[PDB]
Amino acid sequence: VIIDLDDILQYQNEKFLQGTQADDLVSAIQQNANHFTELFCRAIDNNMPLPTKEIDYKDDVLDVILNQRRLRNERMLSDRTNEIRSENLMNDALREVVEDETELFPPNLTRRYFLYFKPLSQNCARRYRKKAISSKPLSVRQIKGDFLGQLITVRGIITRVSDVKPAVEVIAYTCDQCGYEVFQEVNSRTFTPLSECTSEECSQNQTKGQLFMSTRASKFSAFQECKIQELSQQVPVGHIPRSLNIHVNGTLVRSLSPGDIVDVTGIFLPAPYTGFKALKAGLLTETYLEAQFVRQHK
Amino acid sequence: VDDVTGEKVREAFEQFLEDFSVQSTDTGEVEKVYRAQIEFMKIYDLNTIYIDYQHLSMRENGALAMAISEQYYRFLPFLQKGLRRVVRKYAPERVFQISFFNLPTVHRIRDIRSEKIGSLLSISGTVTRTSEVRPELYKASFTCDMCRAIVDNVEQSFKYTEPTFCPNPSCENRAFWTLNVTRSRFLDWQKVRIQENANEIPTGSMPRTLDVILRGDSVERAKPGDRCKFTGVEIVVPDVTQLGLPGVKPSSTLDTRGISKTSLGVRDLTYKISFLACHVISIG
Amino acid sequence: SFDRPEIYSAPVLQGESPNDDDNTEIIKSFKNFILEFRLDSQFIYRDQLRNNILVKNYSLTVNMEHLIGYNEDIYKKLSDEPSDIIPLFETAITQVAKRISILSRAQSANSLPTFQLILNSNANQI
Amino acid sequence: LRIIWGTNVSIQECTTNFRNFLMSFKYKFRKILDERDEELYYIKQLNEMRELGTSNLNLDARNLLAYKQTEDLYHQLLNYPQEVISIMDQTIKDCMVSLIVDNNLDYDLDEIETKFYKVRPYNVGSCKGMRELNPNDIDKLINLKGLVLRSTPVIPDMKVAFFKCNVCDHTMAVEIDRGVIQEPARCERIDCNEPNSMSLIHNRCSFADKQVIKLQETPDFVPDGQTPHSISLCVYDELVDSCRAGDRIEVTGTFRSIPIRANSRQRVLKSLYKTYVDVVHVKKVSDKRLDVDTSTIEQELMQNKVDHNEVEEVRQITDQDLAKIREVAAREDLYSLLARSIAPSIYELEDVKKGILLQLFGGTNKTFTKGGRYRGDINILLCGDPSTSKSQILQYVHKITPRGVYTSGKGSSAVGLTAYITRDVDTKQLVLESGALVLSDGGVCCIDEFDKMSDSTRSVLHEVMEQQTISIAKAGIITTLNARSSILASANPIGSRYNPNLPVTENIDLPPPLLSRFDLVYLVLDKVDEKNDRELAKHLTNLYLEDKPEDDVLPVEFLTMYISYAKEHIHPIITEAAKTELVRAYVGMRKMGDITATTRQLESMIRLAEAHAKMKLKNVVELEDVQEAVRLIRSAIKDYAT
Repeated sequence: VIIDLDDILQYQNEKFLQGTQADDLVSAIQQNANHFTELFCRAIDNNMPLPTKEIDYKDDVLDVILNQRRLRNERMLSDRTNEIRSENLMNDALREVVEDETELFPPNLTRRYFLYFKPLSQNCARRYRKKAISSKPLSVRQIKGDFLGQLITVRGIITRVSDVKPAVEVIAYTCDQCGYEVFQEVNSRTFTPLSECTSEECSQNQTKGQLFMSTRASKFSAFQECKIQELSQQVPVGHIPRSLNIHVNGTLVRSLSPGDIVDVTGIFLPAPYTGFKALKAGLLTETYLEAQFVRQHK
Repeated sequence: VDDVTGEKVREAFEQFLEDFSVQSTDTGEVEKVYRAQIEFMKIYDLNTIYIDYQHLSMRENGALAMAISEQYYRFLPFLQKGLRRVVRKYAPERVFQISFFNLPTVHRIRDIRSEKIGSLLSISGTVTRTSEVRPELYKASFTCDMCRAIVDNVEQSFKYTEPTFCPNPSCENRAFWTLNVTRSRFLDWQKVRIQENANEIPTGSMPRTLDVILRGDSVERAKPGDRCKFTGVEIVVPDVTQLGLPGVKPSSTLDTRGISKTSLGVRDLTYKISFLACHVISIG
Repeated sequence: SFDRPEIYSAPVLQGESPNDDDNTEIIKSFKNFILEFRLDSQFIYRDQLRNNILVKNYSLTVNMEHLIGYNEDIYKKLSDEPSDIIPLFETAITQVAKRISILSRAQSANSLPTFQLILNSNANQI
Repeated sequence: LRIIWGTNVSIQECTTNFRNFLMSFKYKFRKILDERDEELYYIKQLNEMRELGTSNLNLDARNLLAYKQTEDLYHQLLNYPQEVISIMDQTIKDCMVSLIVDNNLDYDLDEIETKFYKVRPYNVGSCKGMRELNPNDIDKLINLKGLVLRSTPVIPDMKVAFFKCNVCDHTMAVEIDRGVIQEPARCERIDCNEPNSMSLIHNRCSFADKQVIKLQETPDFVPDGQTPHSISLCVYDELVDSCRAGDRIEVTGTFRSIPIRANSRQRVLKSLYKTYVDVVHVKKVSDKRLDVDTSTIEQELMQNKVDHNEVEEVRQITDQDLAKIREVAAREDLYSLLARSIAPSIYELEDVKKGILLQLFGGTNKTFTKGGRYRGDINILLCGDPSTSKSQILQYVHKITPRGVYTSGKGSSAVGLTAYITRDVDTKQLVLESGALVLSDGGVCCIDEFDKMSDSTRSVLHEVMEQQTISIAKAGIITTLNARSSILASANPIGSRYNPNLPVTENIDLPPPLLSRFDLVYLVLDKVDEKNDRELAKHLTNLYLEDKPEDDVLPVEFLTMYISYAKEHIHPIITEAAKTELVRAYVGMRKMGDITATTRQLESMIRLAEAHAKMKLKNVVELEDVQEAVRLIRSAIKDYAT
């Protein structure tokens, strides 16, 4: 899913000229830019032409799993509304009682798509000057440590590209006694397997279960990274060029050959890491960049 | 059943050697070779035996020969204990080692599988990098500060597990202490690592190595740069470094669905094929 | 810097469930009691608690001698080890009561503590 | 409808549709081939399973394609391989019982039923390479190719555990689960009287067998900027020593990804799982396209592998083409037809291509009762001017050889051909690797720009050309070993054109006793004529014009099996009648004196003569066919006038 900034700015031109007032949204995204990922994407799942094609038998092994979790959600939803109307003492509250008495799959777990942002060109910014600060050919030397969380634009040379290998995100866990599925989200570098069970039904009982993970039910992600060397043209007269780490996730993988000239735009986030143990001054933040869009010269 | 069967193995083997030994006439040896085996050992007192596999293949028509040759690891104490009663019947400190020879079938390192453990298979090769003489304990005298600190006891096997749970001291099962380093019976051993023959190696393949320990009498019989034949027996040593091998790793997470409650001291295992022997002839 | 990890699940496969008459099994039995007892022309404890919320009683009255007429195993099981089965009752009380609080407010016009049972009898004045 | 949670299949719809295919085949795969014996395969193919008692049936992928039914069944195997195979094995085992009710006195009906049966499906597509594979494609069937580096030792794995206690020693046991082995608290007297401490003895328990093999692949249609890459795999019980190191094996398997521990201490598993191969069926057997390996090398495992039912490893010769082999054997012009049919790109060197042909019919492996060991190798250097496409010859030679090694100059060292001892990664040890000639052990090695070797490189060649051994005696291994090959190399002279009025021995930078050590040496030079040059551009444009490979019969695959059949069934004998002429011929060769002729040249002719007798199915020698064996040497000699 590709989102520009120009149709936003075109809409933001459009609303002021025809209606009273629009909240500013270009510079709103431009500041923090990380909370705008999922808070935007859950609004997408409100409206959807869902049954628009009968499923293909050879479509996707991912597709048959999400179709279950869509259906298993609704069949479990259809059960609880039967018992409550059968035990009475407008139906919105009757709907609302069903909402909180049943454990469900989260809507973050069945997505199947991805969303990448896109920076605005100066071209429409040339017509109406607005917050066009995100798109300038900036240097790694120009990266001061005050631009954290912003949306930026850098360029350089792709150097020492790694290999693409899957990154585990969430792990499924089969109970085998209570019959639930436990889910553990990991955002750290390493993690641990967890205890024997954490069900609500295995709980408050003497004999808890003993679990194990599963492969086909977990969600993975395409992962590969590389380093960008300085452009060697704006370097000061006696300096040596540095490098910078950029993580790449999802669709945009397998798109960057080494030794090129490319415009990389993204958002600037730290990673929890410090160097040697004795050299730690107490809060040492090691940074990186997350890739969002590739525009290659040549 | 199995208490009876290995004891039936014990008694039939006790029946076997106590019978006639060699069929041959006065032209040659007449009788009682295994009976002369102890009586000649009584002259020298070296406390071991040289018994044939071929004479054991004669009497029971291979029914008993195909009883021992599969699970010898099952049959350690039964072969030793009955022979001990054969000695005290005929003879008067006594410690024993059982040696075999004349194996009809000899294989190589490539003909070894995990289904061959406990069984007897003869392997020849190339001896390289002998090592020194070092002892082995197998007789722990280890009990707590409670009065009965005299437990001549377990860890005869391949485990450093000295204290038994149920003594009748004031000490409990959790009570454990060091071994008495002066009152035990030891034996020594060396550790050579044999290389495979060059007359059997296939294409594209280097010769292979394997560790083997000779305990007690069979020390110093080894020679680097020699061809030898071995005891058929085989053991397995626990390994460490086979991590991230990759593979589905076995574990020892014990049951918790037993005793009712109101942390996780579990372990894993990853071993390696080793080899053990007691008779080494050096033909070749 | 990240935030804390989270753990959630949901039971899907209804497997490995023998009727062992235990921790979760006993709790479901009393939902079959309060909503689903009815004596002659009247059900009482369901109509008792529907007043008690507007009263803000947060409590309940038990004829224990009535309970042997309903079921048989519960009465002797509570008789041996009551101290374990007493707190599990309160969960069966409130899960019914959580539904009724929604049925009260949303039909015709949050904070909900743990209730308390009161039992009485006149069998053996020991 | 009944359903399994992860899948979209059922037991009965899969089973009854599978029974449908097992009673219906009428060469439907040939209907796509358009036909250019019509009974179905699996009736007969289950019978050779039946009367022989041999297990492990196997099949391709395309048999589910041409059959109109079970087309839906085919993609089910692609997406859920673990469950689809097992359901087939039940009804195949039931299909065994469906045959046994016909004769009803068959093979002690219970126990042949009791034996485990399984299927090894293979040939399951070849779409894209390893690098392309997204993280979505976790468990699919993957066909890959390439070469084999090394072989780990046997890794055991417990399948049934073993437990005891101390008081009266009850000895119950338990098996491996999908992840662990669990154990109770109290055991003696059932679960009662809390008797004793639980024991575990790990030499009375059952096990399994596993082997790790690290592989390097050749992913044809490479991507851009692509480096070579190495992967590994995890063969099991029956496939133990089903592979050697250096073979060109196609590999059918399933992709996996499993976490790894950190620093052997804690339970914190690292993220970003390490991926590997979980193989299904092996193409260890020879391809029909390329050449077949000798039987003088495999004969250790031909002496083995009868004990366990395994793969065949040998290109099987059918029946109808045997007379067709005997049809081509009756051809008069075989001695001229065959060399022309080898390389249709270059129209020349008909004696030299014949030596390439006679390189493949090479010699009789004569070993004595003690000693002997006289191989069938012949070793040729060819040289001359560039723009000869000498490399294009060798690449075509490199494709045929089942264990071909193509080297070059100045990228080598003395250590660079043997004893590649280095550090291991995942087990983190010091592991010794086989070298280049051990990768050349059996087959043809290829060397370019031979004049620019060192002294130490090319000194290794003395041992192989004379003794056919390699002596390793440094810190890893002190033990000699043999590595037989067909050595062939090429170089270019000092002048880009060899000028006349100058000795041929002068203009090549070899020591001439080492130069004369070779079996036969060629020189290819340019001629100033005109007649073949009109034949030149008409031939070479025709290969380029009308973009299609098109008065000669060129059997592509007859010679492939013709050489392989002639390899084992022929041991040419060199009896008395040739010895009169041969000794008569050698002294007149020795008579030239004042390049030289040595005792290598005496051994040279007898290994080339019976090689020609290995052509055209002659187990004996004849006094004629010896003259052109001289003339092949004289083909060099009449080029040496100047």
